Amino acid sequence: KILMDSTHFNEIRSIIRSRSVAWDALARSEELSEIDASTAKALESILVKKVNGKTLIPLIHLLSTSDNEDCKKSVQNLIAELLSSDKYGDDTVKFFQEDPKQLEQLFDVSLKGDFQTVLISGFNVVSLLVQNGLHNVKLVEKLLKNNNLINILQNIEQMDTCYVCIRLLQELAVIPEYRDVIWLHEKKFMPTLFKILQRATDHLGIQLQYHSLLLIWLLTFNPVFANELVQKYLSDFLDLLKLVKITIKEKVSRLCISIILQCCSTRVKQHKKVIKQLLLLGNALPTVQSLSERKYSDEELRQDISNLKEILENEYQELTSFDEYVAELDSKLLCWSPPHVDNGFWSDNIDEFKKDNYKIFRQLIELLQAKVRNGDVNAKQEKIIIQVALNDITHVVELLPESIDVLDKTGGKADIMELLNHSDSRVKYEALKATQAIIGY
Amino acid sequence: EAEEKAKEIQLKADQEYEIEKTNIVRNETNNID
Repeated sequence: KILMDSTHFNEIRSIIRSRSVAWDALARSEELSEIDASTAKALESILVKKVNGKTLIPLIHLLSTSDNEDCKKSVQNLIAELLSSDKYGDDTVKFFQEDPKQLEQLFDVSLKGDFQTVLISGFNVVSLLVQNGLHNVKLVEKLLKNNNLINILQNIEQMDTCYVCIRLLQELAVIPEYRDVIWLHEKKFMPTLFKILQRATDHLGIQLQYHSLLLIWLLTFNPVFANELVQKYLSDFLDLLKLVKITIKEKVSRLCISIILQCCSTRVKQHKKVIKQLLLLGNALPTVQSLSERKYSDEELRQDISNLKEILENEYQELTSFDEYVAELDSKLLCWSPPHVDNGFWSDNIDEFKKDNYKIFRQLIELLQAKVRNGDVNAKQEKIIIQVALNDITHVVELLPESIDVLDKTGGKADIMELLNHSDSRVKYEALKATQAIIGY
Repeated sequence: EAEEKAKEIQLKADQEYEIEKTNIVRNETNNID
């Protein structure tokens, strides 16, 4: 296979070889011809243990004729062993390149039959397509579109199948047309990659995460695909940074750093906007500063981390605390930010909050109303957000009291009164403080 | 190997960089147009 050295690929090959059907037995059961049985036996002796060569076509015909699951698994295992073997496999790839019918038959066999047989056939097809002559973007797209490949990729319990699929996609990503095919497959099966990244942030799993990161970086190498994936998941960069921080592998950290840099790379569209959004939401600058302080054994990973830190510092130099506050308000997440407790920041941003007919004040009132509606859950994060919103409302009422009338018209006083009866002690205290700042002494 | 895989990934990135560089070259053709 193309990546038979992987543990998941070896396990798949062993599973396929476990269900083995003799060529003579298939011929006896009218599942193959005498010449086809002889060719299958020769191929088995050559690879599973003489090379079939031109006799590979009769073996494939016998495999198609033998619809039994055991025979299909044996044929897939033999094909995988031939692909792994240096002498065999290459001849089959050359024959498929010369005759597209053989390549089409191999592609159809891929991701078909038994799960082990499907995995072995897919590995053989990937190995055949590894050669430039036998490479085919259409065959790769057809194999990816198969339901078996999607099930293997989404098989959370079957980590080996997901790792094998990710490795195959990463290997296919080298060819630019196959790179576009892999990008389309990623656009289709984004939730699987997101789940893999979340598992990595929170062995077979490590290899699968590394393969997924490599595939993501290969997709992000193209600026159009990187720009498309940037808007696909706004929290993807944060998840990648968290996984890189959690993971201690040098290769995984380097791949994550490269993927993060590609998203913010100047080649991708809206590079400055993407970098600013990442630094505002995912806290790219402090994470990069912490990574730079930390020592990395890998030189390439260290250089990538230094470049990412420099880019984050350059992006944050133009940004200000007002941009961070705006991003926090847009994300509706507040955890008692230093600007909230900074008297100088509130004094210097009071006019900005009241600007545009108190647009920021209206947004804060809407966030407070949403938190009050969400106050039934009374989650710790929800309680912290409610307290921060109450503190911000109290500050915006104390300074430039013109927003107090707008908040009262928008039901801010009613929201504060409702929060005054909240079970949480901190929320009740914040609401009482807001009420005191409103009309109290 | 890990180094070979990193080089292959860098080679793919270099090919993507070449495509990006080709777009810059193609931009000159648009200016020439």
